[PDB]
Amino acid sequence: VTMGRIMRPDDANVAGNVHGGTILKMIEEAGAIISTRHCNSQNGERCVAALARVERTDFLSPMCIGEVAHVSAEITYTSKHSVEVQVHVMSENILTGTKKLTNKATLWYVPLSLKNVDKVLEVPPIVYLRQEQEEEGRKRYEAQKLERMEPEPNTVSYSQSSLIHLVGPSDCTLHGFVHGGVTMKLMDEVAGIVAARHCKTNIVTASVDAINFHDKIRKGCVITISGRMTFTSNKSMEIEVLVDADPVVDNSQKRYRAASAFFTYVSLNQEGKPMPVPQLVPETEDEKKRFEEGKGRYLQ
Amino acid sequence: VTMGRIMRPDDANVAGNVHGGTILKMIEEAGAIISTRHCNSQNGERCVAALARVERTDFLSPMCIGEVAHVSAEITYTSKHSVEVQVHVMSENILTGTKKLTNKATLWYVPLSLKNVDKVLEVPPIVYLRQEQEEEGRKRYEAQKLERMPEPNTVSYSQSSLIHLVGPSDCTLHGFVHGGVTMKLMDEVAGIVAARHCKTNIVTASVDAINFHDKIRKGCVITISGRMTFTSNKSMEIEVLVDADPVVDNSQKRYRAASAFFTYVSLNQEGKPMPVPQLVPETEDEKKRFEEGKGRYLQ
Amino acid sequence: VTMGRIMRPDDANVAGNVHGGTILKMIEEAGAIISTRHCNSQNGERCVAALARVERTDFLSPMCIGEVAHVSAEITYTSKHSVEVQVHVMSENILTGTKKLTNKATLWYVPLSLKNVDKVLEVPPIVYLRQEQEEEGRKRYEAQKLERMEPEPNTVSYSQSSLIHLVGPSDCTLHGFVHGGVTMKLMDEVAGIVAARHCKTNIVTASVDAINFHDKIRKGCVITISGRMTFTSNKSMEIEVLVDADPVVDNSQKRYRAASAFFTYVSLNQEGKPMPVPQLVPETEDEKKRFEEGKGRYLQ
Ligand SMILES: CC(C)(COP(=O)(O)OP(=O)(O)OC[C@H]1O[C@@H](n2cnc3c(N)ncnc32)[C@H](O)[C@@H]1OP(=O)(O)O)[C@@H](O)C(=O)NCCC(=O)NCCS
Ligand SMILES: CC(C)(COP(=O)(O)OP(=O)(O)OC[C@H]1O[C@@H](n2cnc3c(N)ncnc32)[C@H](O)[C@@H]1OP(=O)(O)O)[C@@H](O)C(=O)NCCC(=O)NCCS
Ligand SMILES: CC(C)(COP(=O)(O)OP(=O)(O)OC[C@H]1O[C@@H](n2cnc3c(N)ncnc32)[C@H](O)[C@@H]1OP(=O)(O)O)[C@@H](O)C(=O)NCCC(=O)NCCS
Repeated sequence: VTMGRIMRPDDANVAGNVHGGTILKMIEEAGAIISTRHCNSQNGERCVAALARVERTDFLSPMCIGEVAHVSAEITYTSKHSVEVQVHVMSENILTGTKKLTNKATLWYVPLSLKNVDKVLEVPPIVYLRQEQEEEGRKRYEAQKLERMEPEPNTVSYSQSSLIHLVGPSDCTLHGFVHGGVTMKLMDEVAGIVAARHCKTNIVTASVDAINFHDKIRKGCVITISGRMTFTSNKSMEIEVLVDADPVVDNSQKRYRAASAFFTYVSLNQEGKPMPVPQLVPETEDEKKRFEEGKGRYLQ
Repeated sequence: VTMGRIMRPDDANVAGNVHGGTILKMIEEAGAIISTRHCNSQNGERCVAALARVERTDFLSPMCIGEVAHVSAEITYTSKHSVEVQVHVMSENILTGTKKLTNKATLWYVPLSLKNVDKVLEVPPIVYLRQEQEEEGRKRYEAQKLERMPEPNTVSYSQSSLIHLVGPSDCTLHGFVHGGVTMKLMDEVAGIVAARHCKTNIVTASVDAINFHDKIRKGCVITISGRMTFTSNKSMEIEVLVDADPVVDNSQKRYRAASAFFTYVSLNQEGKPMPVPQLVPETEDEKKRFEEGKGRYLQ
Repeated sequence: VTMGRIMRPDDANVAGNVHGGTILKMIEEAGAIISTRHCNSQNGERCVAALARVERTDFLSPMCIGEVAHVSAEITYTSKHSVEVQVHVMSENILTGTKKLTNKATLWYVPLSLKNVDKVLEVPPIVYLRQEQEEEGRKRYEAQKLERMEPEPNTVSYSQSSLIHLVGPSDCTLHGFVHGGVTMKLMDEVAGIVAARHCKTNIVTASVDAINFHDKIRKGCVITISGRMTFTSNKSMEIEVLVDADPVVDNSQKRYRAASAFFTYVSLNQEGKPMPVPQLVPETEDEKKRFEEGKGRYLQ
């Protein structure tokens, strides 16, 4: 699968840097296609790939308005029930001929029966070229599968932000449920705002930390994305984003945590270089704890 | 000053009733065009009409997915610096031929120089047919100009806020936000507040007059917070407040961009307004607002 | 240069048939990229390809919500100042594996200097494999270049429709001007409505006639697209769409005709595929003239 979009002004901030989420949403659409295709290639029961996991990912070069984003997405492994997908995102400038690699990314998709909602299915095998690929896939397939068992300025409340979104039909999969990209894009929107509130300047997504997608969200759910700062290095900003879901339609289905992530953001020079960041000053018990966990995550 | 949109599923809730804000945004785009055209018809300095006021407005019939919304927008009056615009919004069903009037609406626009930001200009005269039109315009032009001088079923249970970074397609050809973009975001919030409370399908029944105090620039992050005030047996008042932070400037401080009361209705699976769970104020300010809300609801 | 993307409910009518315009816009974005790239490949003065012409084009199979549209776009010829581009559009259903060809299409782009607005430039030569390609290109490059030196139900007023659009920044190429796709999409939106009003049923774009793009439209222009029926065969509907532009700003300039086209539309069964169409009954002089010109065009 492959990639064409020319980045419009709506894909980017006022200073013309494309939003991290904008790229995240494209990556996912690519992944979602290649994987739903292949999960129906052996012609079992009809399914749809749903985004389950995304690996850490760093934004190498900025992308700008007018550049074409190229998105190539290959399947790298399968397990019994999961599909690994790696994705490369490259920015072509078509005036100067220049190219840069913006982004590598790895994703984990899982087929859900279209007939039986919530029924996981089996992922057909893929044909490799060497064993080392399958092993490297299995080691990475283990490494993820293990980790899954495990108001004052410059203060966290000053920049704290939340956003609320009613899930519409084009947010959703052909079935009632939301895309991974729709979610990831809304998360960046929030973290982005948190970051900007704090820095009081231009900002861009430098990196995103592994995400896991716990549960589905249905059409008509109103989802709330709340985001708050955790850590600051001299030149960066960690931001915890939490995503909750209320089904308003049902009295007997109670709110739940759909997903959560840490987003790192960068300030930028009017000239186009990362600048030093105003330092976050925790105050409560939990604030320093999270600031410390945030130094910890930031190292690894 | 005429139309055709056909209402897609993204224009409407899961039950297929078009969003109030979806209509509000179409009404405004119409008003914004006709008025910016006419404010450049005598060929003075180059300007852009900016939405200053919207009159009370009630949603008469529902509009549904697949129906064509027709939006006709006529200029009804001018003052020295303002433009009255009336807008009719009519829903055609194109399977059954049926038509309904969804909405009349009146809007007040004001030309701002494109060269000189913040410089109000003069609105050319329009040609009427009778004097009674101009008088009725002047009386209405005065009438506005005078008026301008967590427990379930509790307000905190349904309280909701939304935060939006103003992008380029939100804005006018200049740094500033459309009236329709704002009105649509307000309905998004009030809509959610309403739904949280009712726990059912809901639609915008009416919107009170709104006044647009100040501009909002590209790059401003705006926060729209909405909370219930009053409940009649079958309706829901919802106060929506819209604040603006320019994040870029340290020394330009937050401000209140606009505020409004939105009234919302629950609907029977069968398609009829039904009784609403009653809001129970608790604080001083909650009963005050509940009472002001009975007061507004009468008039 | 090619890609595809998954068709959301926003890409399609209530009955889930993708809009003709939706496809037209994708075709153009593809064409616009490949051609602006190549017009800067020999590294002259910096330019942007602008859509000048689109050939007749017919919609072979319908496309539905959930299907992936694949758009491949190759350069087929160049002249001194113009670029031919052919585009294939194929619909993959990713539940059933099925594929169909939806659409072939040919487009003519022309580089305009980014520094000097309105300054046409020269198109680098392309490397062919056989001469017959270049000749077939030249014959088609001539064939176009020649042709360019030339309220009662079921009545035209009943279905007549117009739409008015303020040109925003994301409608535009980086420079002040509108995309060909933006225009083509708005034209279909209107013709689509005209068709639906008349049939009183589901409808889809069956075909579109060659379009020529006379003049540019700038950011901030308000454009009016008016559409009205001309002819009806037993099973089809011709619809004339006219596109006017007012520069409301710097209004020493008067409104101008940006472009015009005839769009043919088809009614469809719930089962799907074409039904007989209520017959249009002209009434004025000009209505029968256009009804007759419409029989004439419909033959050839
Ligand atoms: C993915 C999902 C269906 C798993 O369902 P479940 O009832 O927990 O079933 P399990 O956890 O046993 O999942 C079975 C497979 O899921 C995989 N899986 C579950 N969570 C995962 C994660 N976070 N990352 C990668 N794989 C995951 C397991 O690796 C397992 O595969 P294997 O058997 O081949 O090793 C569930 O997490 C879900 O509903 N996710 C939401 C999907 C979605 O809506 N995406 C967008 C949301 S914003
Ligand atoms: C409309 C606006 C320009 C008025 O500016 P101001 O500094 O109040 O200027 P003035 O008081 O001299 O008003 C001049 C005219 O504006 C009209 N006006 C101002 N506020 C108004 C309101 N709320 N409703 C109707 N008319 C209004 C006056 O009636 C007056 O016209 P007149 O002289 O013919 O009676 C200003 O309030 C503004 O910029 N508003 C925001 C516009 C905008 O950005 N809208 C979109 C945001 S969502
Ligand atoms: C295309 C355009 C630049 C032509 O300007 P012009 O003043 O006619 O310039 P010229 O006639 O010298 O054009 C030279 C080349 O243009 C090409 N051209 C112009 N109009 C064309 C048409 N309608 N179809 C095909 N080719 C066309 C010719 O093929 C010619 O190439 P050649 O010299 O190699 O044979 C002008 O019509 C324009 O700017 N149109 C709008 C472009 C645009 O904005 N498209 C989207 C609109 S919604």
